[PDB]
Amino acid sequence: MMVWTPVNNKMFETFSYLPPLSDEQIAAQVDYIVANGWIPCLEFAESDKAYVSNESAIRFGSVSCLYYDNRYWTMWKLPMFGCRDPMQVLREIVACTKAFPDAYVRLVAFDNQKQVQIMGFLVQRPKSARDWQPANKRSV
Amino acid sequence: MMVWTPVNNKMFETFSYLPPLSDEQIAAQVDYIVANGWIPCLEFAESDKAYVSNESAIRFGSVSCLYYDNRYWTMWKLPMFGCRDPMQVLREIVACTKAFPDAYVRLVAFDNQKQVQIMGFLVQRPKSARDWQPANKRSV
Amino acid sequence: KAGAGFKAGVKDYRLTYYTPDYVVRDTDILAAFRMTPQPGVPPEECGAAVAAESSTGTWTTVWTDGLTSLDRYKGRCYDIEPVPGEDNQYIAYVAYPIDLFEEGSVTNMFTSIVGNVFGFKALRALRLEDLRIPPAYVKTFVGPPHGIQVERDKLNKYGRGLLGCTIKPKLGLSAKNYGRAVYECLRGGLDFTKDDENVNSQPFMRWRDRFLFVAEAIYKAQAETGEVKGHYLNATAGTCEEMMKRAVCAKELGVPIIMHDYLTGGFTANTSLAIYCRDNGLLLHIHRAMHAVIDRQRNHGIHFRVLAKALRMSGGDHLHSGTVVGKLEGEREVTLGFVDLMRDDYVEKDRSRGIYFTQDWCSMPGVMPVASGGIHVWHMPALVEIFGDDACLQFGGGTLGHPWGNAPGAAANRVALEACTQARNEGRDLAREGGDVIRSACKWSPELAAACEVWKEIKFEFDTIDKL
Amino acid sequence: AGAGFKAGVKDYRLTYYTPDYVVRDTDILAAFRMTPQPGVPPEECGAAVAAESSTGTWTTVWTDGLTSLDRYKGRCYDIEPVPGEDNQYIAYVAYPIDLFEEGSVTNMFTSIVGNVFGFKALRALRLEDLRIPPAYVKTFVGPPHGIQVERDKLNKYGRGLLGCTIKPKLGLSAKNYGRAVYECLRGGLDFTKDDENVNSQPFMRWRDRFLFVAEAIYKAQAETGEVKGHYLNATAGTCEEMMKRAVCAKELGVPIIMHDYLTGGFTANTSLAIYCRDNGLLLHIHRAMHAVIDRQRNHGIHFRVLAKALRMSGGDHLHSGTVVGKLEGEREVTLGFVDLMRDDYVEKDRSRGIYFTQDWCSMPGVMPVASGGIHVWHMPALVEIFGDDACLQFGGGTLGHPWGNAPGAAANRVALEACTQARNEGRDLAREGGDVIRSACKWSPELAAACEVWKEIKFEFDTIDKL
Ligand SMILES: O=C(O)[C@@](O)(COP(=O)(O)O)[C@H](O)[C@H](O)COP(=O)(O)O
Ligand SMILES: O=C(O)[C@@](O)(COP(=O)(O)O)[C@H](O)[C@H](O)COP(=O)(O)O
Ligand SMILES: [Mg+2]
Ligand SMILES: [Mg+2]
Repeated sequence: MMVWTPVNNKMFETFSYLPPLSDEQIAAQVDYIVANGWIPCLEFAESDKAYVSNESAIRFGSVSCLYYDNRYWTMWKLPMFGCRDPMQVLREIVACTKAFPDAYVRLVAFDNQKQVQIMGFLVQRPKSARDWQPANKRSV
Repeated sequence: MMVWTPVNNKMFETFSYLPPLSDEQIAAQVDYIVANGWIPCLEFAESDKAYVSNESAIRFGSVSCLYYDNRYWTMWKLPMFGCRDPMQVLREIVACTKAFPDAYVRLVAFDNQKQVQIMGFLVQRPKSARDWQPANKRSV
Repeated sequence: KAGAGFKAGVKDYRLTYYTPDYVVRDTDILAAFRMTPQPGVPPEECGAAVAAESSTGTWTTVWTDGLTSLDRYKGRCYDIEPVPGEDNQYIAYVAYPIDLFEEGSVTNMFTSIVGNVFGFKALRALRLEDLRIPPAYVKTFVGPPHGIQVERDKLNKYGRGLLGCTIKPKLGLSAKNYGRAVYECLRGGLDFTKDDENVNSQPFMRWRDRFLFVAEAIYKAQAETGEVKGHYLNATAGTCEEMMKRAVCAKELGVPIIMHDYLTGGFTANTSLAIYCRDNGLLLHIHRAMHAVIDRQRNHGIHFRVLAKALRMSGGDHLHSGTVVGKLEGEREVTLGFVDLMRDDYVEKDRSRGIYFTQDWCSMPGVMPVASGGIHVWHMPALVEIFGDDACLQFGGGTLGHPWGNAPGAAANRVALEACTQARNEGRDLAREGGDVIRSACKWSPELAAACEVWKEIKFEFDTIDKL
Repeated sequence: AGAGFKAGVKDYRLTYYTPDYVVRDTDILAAFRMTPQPGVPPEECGAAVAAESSTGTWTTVWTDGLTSLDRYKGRCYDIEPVPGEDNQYIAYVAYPIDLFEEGSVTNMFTSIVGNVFGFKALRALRLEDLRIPPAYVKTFVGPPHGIQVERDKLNKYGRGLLGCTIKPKLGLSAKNYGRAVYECLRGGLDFTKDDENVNSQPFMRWRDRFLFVAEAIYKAQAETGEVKGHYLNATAGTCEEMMKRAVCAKELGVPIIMHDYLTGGFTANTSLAIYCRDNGLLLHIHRAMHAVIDRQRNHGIHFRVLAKALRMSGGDHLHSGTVVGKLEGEREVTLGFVDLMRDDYVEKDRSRGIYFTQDWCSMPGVMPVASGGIHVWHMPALVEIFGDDACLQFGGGTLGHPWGNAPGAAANRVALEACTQARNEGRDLAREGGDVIRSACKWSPELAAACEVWKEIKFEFDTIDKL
């Protein structure tokens, strides 16, 4: 039996348990978003604002239930309303990551009917990050 | 259509809706007591304490639920423990009614297994009472 | 070396949960399940699955069993008996250690015993027929607010069954008309009247308005007759907060009794209400609305006797028991059986009455059975013969359906009851002389005579679904 | 003179059978699968059901004259024959909105299923569906949060959520419970949960459990960087005990609690749902005891009705069955009530057991929870059946993994994401499910180990609850 390492094994929600997504797999997800008429959008954050925290709760009474800091990230430009071209999305991913090379960047998509994010996955992790493991080192 | 009269039509629980019990019917109820091995007992009360009332509730907070004055009557001597002779019971009815000719008197019987009164009915009402109706005048 | 260790994978439930050589402990909760296995599934495996999934096991082997003692906590199917006349029906007996249950929580007991097992694909039908509630578990419950003896002592009523009556129409009456009907019913000779089970608080009649008018009716009828009167005001509500506001209002009005639909309101809310009633002196009448959704069919569900035991534990001074002869189903033998389970302190096993286990209530108060539904004056002899004095007989339509009105209708039922009670006390056989007792009473009771005329030919006789 | 009072019995049909009645948009409608006793006409039986579940009794009462029965009476307005049955009918009853107490599921059930199922005149009765009109739906607070809000609070999007029931059901100490929870959550599961029957017992008192579970939740969350939760059971014997447990969860800052709505009861459940709304707690609803009521086709109440009732009383999650697991759940019927609990508007569709078009008038959707005897090989079918808006739970499927809880969680999380990825890429899970899982096994030792253990395990039996 292999042991799942509890050290430097941070995840990033949807698809983080699969091997790193290839450009092709990412493009496929983008085609999925556009084909379904959803609204693509990019969000980013510096390292200290990447994972949920409880900092603000110091100002709270007994109302911390389901409150966490760092869930909100910074929006890159605006949601791509009316986008029907996967290429425009790939272009923005390049622009965003180029502008913030040391920040975490994630691609999301919105459904305005249910009014909720219907997809999301990390597309960039800073190079200096040492809190995660490659697919083959998640268990020892 | 006959109308049930609300005026001077006081009742007295078990058997008060039947025609007045004859001495023969009363004796039969006594045999019933002895045959079942229950404990006969007589109780009496003056007219003013014959029916339930709320007088004591004046001393209460919001706790009058199921509290009523005059449920308890006065015990004639003691319950006839070990009585297996109905004549004995009938003699005490005569003695009690003789001692308190103007009082309400009821015959009851106790069951010591379930520890509760298991029967009872009125055997005397003062001749001065004008708050009740004969069988044929309960409805007009 | 190497003792028993963790082995991942699926194995038959019976290997761990079918223990035919287990000797039941006196503190164990026992269950009798009428089980119908799917074709190809061994009865032993079916029973074991039931015992496992209602106690400690799941579909595959988990390593955590090793941290504790499965022998100590596991539920056990210790006996399986084929059902006579049934080719694919069995009575599976399961024993549950007392440690598996939260003290005083009927909700928890049901959650384990009937929580998920009724939906297993491996079985086609399943019915909980009985439960042996050991004294050790019975004692963890507050139980009924008062009980039969205490109720009679508070009402100062003895020597005859009590008489009730559901106001009608079920819904649609205003608060004042409700009180009007209530007053006319009570003043005629009925001890109680009551809100229909579905009368809570609605546009046509808000609850507090009803409570106030009913209080006036109760006190007027009591002053007029000289006998203690009551009307079960419904506390059943959508939330516990609303339920309590209603019980509090009844307390503040000084009235004697309220009611609650324990199954539709729920055990958690009912237990809380019963405790409140115990602490504030309110009698609590329990209506079994929805019970037939669960206890009607012989092949699947929960027999009413179990639902009755559950209520006795949760708390209730009254509990509808059926009438046998009325508009709703209630087979005689089955009924006499759970009536004993409801009122008595000790009831010995008796399969001829559906009593699968000897039940020791260890002094928990008895619950007053309430016979109600489609009964009238002619049924009186049978009702008294069936239930005896410790029961409340209710005539809704049987009172508000009288040609002369509520008061005369009430008097007719009170007369019929006392006539039958007197006849029994005199040694007469109500099963054979009932009709003559009623006819004799008609000679001096025009109220009863009118009632007898209207309903003389009305009977309810149909094939029984809930057969032993 | 005019209509007067005539004492005596008369057929229910004379007042309660109205085949020409035009239902109003505010009427609550019920569809009853009715089996009359021989000699009892279907219309009379349907009339009796309508009468005794609304305003009438067995004999004529003079009080009807004080009010208006035309305005309040329930009406059997239609009797439909049942194909393949010559003594079973679907009786439709219309109930005026005035008959119900606002926001009270308890009251709605008390009328519609209170006494009619026990009538001698009928042999069997089953409530198949209920049309809850928008005007009545609006009287309910409803679920504390709902699918969209829940996802927004957890910050989880793009895949089904993953849960797991701790095992053994009973018998574990409070600390061991927290131990198993931490190991489960740290491996990839979003949630873990108290078994439905885990409340407070000698082997583990609730407050001890809540505390250790909190440590486990926070440790797993810090380790993974993903929001974690464990449904702490608030189900209790009394409302006072129920609230004490909800309050403790609030004080610990944990995200979610659970309640067994049927064994605890609608009155208690509604109170708890309201508490959760005012305090920001997610509420997972377990349907313990539902099969006692909804298993048989001829008698009882179909789960779809029990689901609508829960959505009204309030619940963020509600178990929906798995279809392919150890517990029964026919596919078409399940797809039907999943839409009824999640969507805003559901068109009538008898092929899925939907007897009435249901308009929820913006009441929040309830997250369906597929749980019970499922493992990694079932993932393709589960994702295909439920889609992303559901929580798939693996209890034995996690704590039964040969390498432990963390690896077991990893296997399920991997299987879920692999299938989710596949679907989005355009692959057909129904046909390529096996290949998707086998491909993931190549780079996931945890998944491979899980696949080898349960490869031959399937649950396929004759369905009892058929349309
Ligand atoms: O709604 C009704 O039908 C009743 O008010 C009786 O009315 P009637 O007196 O007019 O018949 C009672 O609730 C039933 O007796 C309940 O059934 P059970 O006692 O079987 O639980
Ligand atoms: O007790 C159990 O069996 C479970 O914890 C599942 O365990 P596993 O994960 O080990 O199977 C769930 O409560 C059932 O899923 C309930 O049934 P449903 O979802 O049909 O209401
Ligand atoms: Mg009723
Ligand atoms: Mg469970």
